[PDB]
Amino acid sequence: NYQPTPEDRFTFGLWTVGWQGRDPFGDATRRALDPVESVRRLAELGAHGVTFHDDDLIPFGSSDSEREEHVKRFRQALDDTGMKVPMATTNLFTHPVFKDGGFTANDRDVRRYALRKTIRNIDLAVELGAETYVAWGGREGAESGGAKDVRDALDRMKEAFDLLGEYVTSQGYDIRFAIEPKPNEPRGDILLPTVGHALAFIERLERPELYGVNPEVGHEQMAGLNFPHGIAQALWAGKLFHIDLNGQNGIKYDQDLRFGAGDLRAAFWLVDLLESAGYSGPRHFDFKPPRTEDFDGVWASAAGCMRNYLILKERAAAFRADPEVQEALRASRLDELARPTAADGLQALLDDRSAFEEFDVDAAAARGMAFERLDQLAMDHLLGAR
Amino acid sequence: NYQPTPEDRFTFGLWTVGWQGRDPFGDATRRALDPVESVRRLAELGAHGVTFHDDDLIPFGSSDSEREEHVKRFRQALDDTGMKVPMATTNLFTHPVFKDGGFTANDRDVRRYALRKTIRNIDLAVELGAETYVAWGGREGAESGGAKDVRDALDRMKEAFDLLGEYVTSQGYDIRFAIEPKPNEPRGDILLPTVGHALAFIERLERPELYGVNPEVGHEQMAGLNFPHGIAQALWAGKLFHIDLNGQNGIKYDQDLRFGAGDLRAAFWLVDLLESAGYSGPRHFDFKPPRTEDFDGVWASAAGCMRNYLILKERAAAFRADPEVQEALRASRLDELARPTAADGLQALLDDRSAFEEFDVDAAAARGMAFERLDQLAMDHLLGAR
Amino acid sequence: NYQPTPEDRFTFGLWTVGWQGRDPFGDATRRALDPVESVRRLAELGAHGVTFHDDDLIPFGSSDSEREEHVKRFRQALDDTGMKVPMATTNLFTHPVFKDGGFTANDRDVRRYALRKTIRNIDLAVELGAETYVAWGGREGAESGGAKDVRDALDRMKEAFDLLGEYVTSQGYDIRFAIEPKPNEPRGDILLPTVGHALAFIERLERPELYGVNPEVGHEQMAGLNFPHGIAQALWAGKLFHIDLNGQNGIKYDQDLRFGAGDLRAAFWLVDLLESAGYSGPRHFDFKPPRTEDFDGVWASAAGCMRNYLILKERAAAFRADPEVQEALRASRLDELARPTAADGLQALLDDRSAFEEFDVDAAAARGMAFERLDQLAMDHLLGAR
Amino acid sequence: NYQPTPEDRFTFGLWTVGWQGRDPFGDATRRALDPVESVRRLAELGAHGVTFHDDDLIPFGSSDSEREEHVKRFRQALDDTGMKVPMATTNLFTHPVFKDGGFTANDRDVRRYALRKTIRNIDLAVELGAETYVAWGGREGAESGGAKDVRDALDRMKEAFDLLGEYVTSQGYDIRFAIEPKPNEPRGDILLPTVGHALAFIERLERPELYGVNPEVGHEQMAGLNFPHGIAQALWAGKLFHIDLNGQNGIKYDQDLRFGAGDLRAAFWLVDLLESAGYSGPRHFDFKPPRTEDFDGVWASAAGCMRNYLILKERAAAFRADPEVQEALRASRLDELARPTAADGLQALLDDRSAFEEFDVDAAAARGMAFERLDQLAMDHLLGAR
Ligand SMILES: [Co+2]
Ligand SMILES: [Co+2]
Ligand SMILES: [Co+2]
Ligand SMILES: [Co+2]
Ligand SMILES: [Co+2]
Ligand SMILES: [Co+2]
Ligand SMILES: [Co+2]
Ligand SMILES: [Co+2]
Repeated sequence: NYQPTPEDRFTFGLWTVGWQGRDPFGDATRRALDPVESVRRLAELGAHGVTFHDDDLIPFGSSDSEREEHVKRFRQALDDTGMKVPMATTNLFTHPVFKDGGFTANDRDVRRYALRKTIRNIDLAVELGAETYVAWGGREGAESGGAKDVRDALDRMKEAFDLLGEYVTSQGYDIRFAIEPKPNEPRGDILLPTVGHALAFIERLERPELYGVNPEVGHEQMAGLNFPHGIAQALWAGKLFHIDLNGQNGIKYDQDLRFGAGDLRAAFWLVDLLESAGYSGPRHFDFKPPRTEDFDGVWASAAGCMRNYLILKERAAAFRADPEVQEALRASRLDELARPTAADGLQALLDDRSAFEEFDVDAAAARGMAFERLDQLAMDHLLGAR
Repeated sequence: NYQPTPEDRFTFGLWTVGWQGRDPFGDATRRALDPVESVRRLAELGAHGVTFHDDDLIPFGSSDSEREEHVKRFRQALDDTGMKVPMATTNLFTHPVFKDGGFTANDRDVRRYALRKTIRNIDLAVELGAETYVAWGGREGAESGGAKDVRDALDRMKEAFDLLGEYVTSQGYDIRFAIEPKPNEPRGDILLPTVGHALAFIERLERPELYGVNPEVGHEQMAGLNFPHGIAQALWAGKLFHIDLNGQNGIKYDQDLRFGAGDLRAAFWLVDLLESAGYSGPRHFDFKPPRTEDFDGVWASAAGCMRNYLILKERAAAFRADPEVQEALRASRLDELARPTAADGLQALLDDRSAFEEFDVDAAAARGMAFERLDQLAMDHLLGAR
Repeated sequence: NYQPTPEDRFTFGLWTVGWQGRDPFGDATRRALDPVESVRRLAELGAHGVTFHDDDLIPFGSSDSEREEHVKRFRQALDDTGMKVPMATTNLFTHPVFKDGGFTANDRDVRRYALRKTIRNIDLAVELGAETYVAWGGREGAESGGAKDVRDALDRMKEAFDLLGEYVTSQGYDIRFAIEPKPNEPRGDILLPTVGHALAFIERLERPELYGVNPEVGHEQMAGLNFPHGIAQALWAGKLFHIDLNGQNGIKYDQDLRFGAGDLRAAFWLVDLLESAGYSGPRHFDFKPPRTEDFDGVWASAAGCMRNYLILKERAAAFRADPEVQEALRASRLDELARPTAADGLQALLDDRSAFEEFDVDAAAARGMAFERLDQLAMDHLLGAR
Repeated sequence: NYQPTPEDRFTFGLWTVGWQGRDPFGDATRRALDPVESVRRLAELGAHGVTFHDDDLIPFGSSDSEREEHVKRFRQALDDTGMKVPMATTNLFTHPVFKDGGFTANDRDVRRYALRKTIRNIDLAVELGAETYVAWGGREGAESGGAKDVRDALDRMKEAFDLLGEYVTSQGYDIRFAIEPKPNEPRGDILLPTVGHALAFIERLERPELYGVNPEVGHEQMAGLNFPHGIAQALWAGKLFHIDLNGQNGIKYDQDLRFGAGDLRAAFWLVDLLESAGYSGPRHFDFKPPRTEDFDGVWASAAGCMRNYLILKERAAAFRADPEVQEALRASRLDELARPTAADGLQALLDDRSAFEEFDVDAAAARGMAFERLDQLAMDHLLGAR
């Protein structure tokens, strides 16, 4: 079962199924895919849409006539299949000119070029219907301490994002930005390394309402963080504008495994939170079919991303709907966690002897939280062992 | 040389040199220290002051007469030595009542008690002259996904911090709060796990100006992050209200080694940034003399925290003052990083053919950043090998 | 379903369900358990047996009459329940005398005492029927580089293990040793940090046949390693004498979560390998019910260790027995991996033009490994989604 | 000062200074270097020699006449400069045919080809005077659990190494093998992930004396391990046949920073151990000048590898020679660590009441180890702050 359809809003980057398998130690293992063929294959699997970097759709250095033809073929494939383009982004990391950054390159001419390259692709993104424009500053950072003054780099990164907000406002575009954190790789340390740092940075932009985050499962896990907890803080802040789904085994190079691989229980709690919270954005996969695979394995890996999301969605819904789980959640006081601490106000709390002088600390300490019984009901639901 | 004096503003927690050596697998290796003796010994070493949790100064469950006598003896030791108390904090983690949290415990009665316990110690902190009140929510978090809804927990954590801000405002106190992130330990994941998450959270409090961060070297390193980069983002945001200095070897349990141990080059770049930025707060050590040590080793370890800061301060100042380093920083375009990208404005950037149509991308890509020569001058300065 | 019975050979340490909840930052949350009560409760859950450190069964410093009474009560509980004692071990880590090690303490008198304490408990272990005697050198190591010369420490560690082998041989005992690696915690680095280092060390003991490894899920995961791969290398070497089962979330402090928690897919592949290989030793749990729990939560957490093993055993058996998986394993050439590379011999390989001069490297490179389809069949079996 | 000369035995791989800067997310930033030019530039810096993979010296797929000309030009550069070739190795990782491994590929034809490719380059290595032949099985491993049965893969890896030992013995060559562990990257988990696993594996080869390890600083640090401790265990086993020197910041992708970068104190203790132990092999750098650099930065980064080794060699020698350090080492009982525990024998230990019945455990526990004073003397020596 678990068959995706376009109504599930699953999307994939052209660069995901199109990854040719080159890595730090290895040459390509697959031929390049035409974006037209990836749109057709993904639609056959039940995807809703695709996303692109500028340079995935239009080879870098293309003439205007070449650009127009690449976009015309791609639009025909979208129209032939009903696929959408909800998100686009800029490649500010592959070309050697970006070796020290795009928006925070030490060279000022490079920073200006990075902005012009981004702006040209925002116009194209809006042409193709994108609602979200992602920015992953993979080259922003350093391998050594003297190379990059981070307060000056954050001043340049704020100027860049502010200028992009002024551009979209000036054009009357509805598109919003989603900043994608990553802690390292390819730079030794990347600026805005986690969801928290990106959220904090956005609050200092001139028009914060135009910007949110695009967290990626594997990126937060490369810092050993809890990805569902970081998504909860982004939702709490109203800033989950987009999300990248994949798998990662803890603290390593960015593996980009299919979604559901890597930390399976974290995938379960992530789906439980997105579905509980009513997240309505695309369920986007930023993954790489392993370079061991041929094209049949590429499409099997892409299909597995969607299948795993739909299995986990069913099991998380059954967990939350089970009367036995609902009783366990009240036994563990999840209902009390959702009640205000002191709606009575500060003076009432200060005058409340039950909160201090007559609080029986030992009786409260003795009360078990019952978290292990609750977690084994969660395990039983995930494994289909109820 | 490298002799600290009280003018260097070095401070230590009572619980640092007073740690008796109990760990997950081991009993105490040292007897308890009277706070009066730790104040006298630290002052002899050249410290400026000390800090405390409530329960380090006044044993938990003390009567009012016992509380008054503990505080009177401590005040006499401060007066005898000239030591200050710049910071205090609450212990919301040791007693079993806090096993699921203080401010975000699922039990509402526990959350109210945690607030009352904190408020009682804010009054004492102000009595003793503290300017900063730290909050390390070490028990806020979870070992399992169903135990803690993080959006509800952040709602409780905001209510708690807002009530503390209303209390200090109502009393006319000048004290400010500093939230201390940690990614895990003792909980499997701790809420507000990094400097970024704490900065983002503060922006949603009702009176954000009252709150900053108290980052700790080892805590950000437990997530594999670059501690100088996170301090730069806190400085950029105007939120470095306090800092905890120690050593850590990467991604492990919290080691709390003396400052300068663990990642030595990160200690160098940290001191370079604090001194360059003119940070004026205490240089506070939150460390543990290893449990292998006797009391002579406790004081040698405390002395080493201050010595290492002063050696690194000298070498970072010599690096920044060296004409050869200043020329290397211009060769690596650190001066251009500090210039605005587009003070000419968005329309001028859009009309600038030198930023796109006539930008020679290959000539810019060919220009080396000269970062390795700059970093080996930094290495040579740190090692005294110029 | 998934009800364990003593025939499943599940065992637990007294110190697991008996953990009182003390951690680096927290006091006990549960009262001490009498070993007699833990034997009765574990037997009711379907355990096969229990294991102990000397000091869990006989308080440190007990008189001979106290020792005899503790052992007599424990033996009565074993006889009343039918529980076994397959393994015992020494506590060479809690008492402050072991602050720098037992067998590799810098103090020679401490090393001799550690050996005498171990030998006294080997005699008791044999009295109680244990076949395996574990040694976890949690204090062997260092926080600083000058404190511990590791070649001298390995010379002391080999002398200690050789003397223990001479003792068991001299007594005619059948018991064998199992060395338990851990990479860090409580020492900053622990000697013999992984399964590989322990296996390599054993090959240099005088009677290597007497020693194997007791790997623990969470310990290898604290180094970011693949626990099933390390168990495969221990099985390949004939050295898996015992195993400790629990859960861990990657690279952190040792969490000791119940088995099946932490890395669930690694738990699946571990059970698949132990069952495929016909491992016949105890399935021992070295875990800690979280300190949030009361005693009801302790027994629920212990029950969950066994339940998760039995669910994973069923799903791994169904995976290996499924004709569709067997066809996928041949499509991925798992059958060819198990065939000798060159049973024809070196000269035949050198003379084989199909291995070099006429090997079509591009045709072989083009053949996909089909690993993603195989892994999604594994995912579907684990989740009960076939 | 700190000028290297060929007598310091510093060597570099052609692929180190020749790295063109391609990474998972980026195109080359530097042109290819002719090996003749790298030999000349490295000799000018004071290197002793160079090392190569087959495919660095002879492009893959070269004809015999092309092979002969590449080798003739390289030999002329060695003769012109006096540079040596102490080590060579095979590239069994770049070409797509090795996407699932060389020696442990699931495809048997690939395993046979990997052996033939290795054997052809052993002959060339011996022609050029190499004493050590490295094997880094970077493709041996898996991203998923069903793809690779590790006991079958270890059987194939032992067959491969045994056949290589039979080949060198049959030819009467003096060359020895050095197996290079790495825990992950490019495979999700690599087989023989650490020094310990490689040492353990070697003991099961048919002629173990022909094989040792080639540990790399950054590889063991990618598992969070202590690299000096792993080198000490390799020295203890008599198996340090070669070593790769570089820098790494903990648990991340393999950074290959210049030696002395990354964990500086670990670099200090490594040099102290190699020099103390009288290691006589090459001091080989396996590093990558960052892709931010031009060729001037490549040679500055290479020069910095050698400079940092020579600074650390001076400071470690001064530490060990300082009478104050020698007194601190006796205060910390490093002398007692080097004395046998029980040269009196097992029966004497059993009859020694001073080892048990009359051992004053509390007096021994009270004695501090004085490790912090010793470590701050080490810090002071490293920083030139005595
Ligand atoms: Co990624
Ligand atoms: Co992404
Ligand atoms: Co800490
Ligand atoms: Co702290
Ligand atoms: Co453990
Ligand atoms: Co264990
Ligand atoms: Co490397
Ligand atoms: Co290497």
